[PDB]
Amino acid sequence: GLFGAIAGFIEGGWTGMVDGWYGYHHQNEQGSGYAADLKSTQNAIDGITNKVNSVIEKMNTQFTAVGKEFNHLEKRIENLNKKVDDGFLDIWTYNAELLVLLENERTLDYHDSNVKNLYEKVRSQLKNNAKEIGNGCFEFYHKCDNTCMESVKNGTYDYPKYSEEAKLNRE
Amino acid sequence: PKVRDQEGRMNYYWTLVEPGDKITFEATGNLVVPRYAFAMERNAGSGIIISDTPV
Ligand SMILES: *[C@@H]1O[C@H](CO)[C@@H](O)[C@H](O)[C@H]1NC(C)=O
Repeated sequence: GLFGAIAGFIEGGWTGMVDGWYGYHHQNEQGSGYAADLKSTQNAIDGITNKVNSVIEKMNTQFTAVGKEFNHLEKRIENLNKKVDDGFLDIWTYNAELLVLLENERTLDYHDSNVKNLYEKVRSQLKNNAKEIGNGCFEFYHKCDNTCMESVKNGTYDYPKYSEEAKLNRE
Repeated sequence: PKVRDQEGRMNYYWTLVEPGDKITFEATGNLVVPRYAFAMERNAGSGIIISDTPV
């Protein structure tokens, strides 16, 4: 996309991660599995929910009847009424078509942005204790147990703690 | 020209009467006098639907 993460440097998506839209997949000595990041998932949910409502509910109409009846000696104002009805039809069709075209692009970029930013929050924590092996994965230069995993996701990874071990494994 | 076997014609007319007003008919012939009127009160403007769709 624009941010180049979805269908970009992260090739595909995970049918296994069912907790949310964005998350992690880890494996270490004591197991493996998926886990969604709810902080970014909820923000996207709260944001997309507000976006659909803003398109639906900023449309408010009043009671009106479109049916006007004109006899055979009123063809002029009957064609005028047709020009009004056909005029509103052309506008509301072009607006709705272009709106859904444009905002579908924006929404797919918004999900691309969230994956990119979620990736940078992890990269800027594991500065050189982990290896950017590409494909949106990090290989740690140290043993990272399930306690350590839950801290990278939480955003509280202790760099000075594991910097000692990762220095020597880099060789 | 004959329309439903009638060489003649008959125009129809209508008008509204305000609450507390009078209407006067007067003719020496050719008047189709009213028999039933309608005490009405028209609410917001609506339309008319023409369709074979059932109710
Ligand atoms: C997660 O981050 C919060 C931030 O205040 C911190 O208090 C907490 O100790 C961290 N770890 C866990 C397991 O929640």
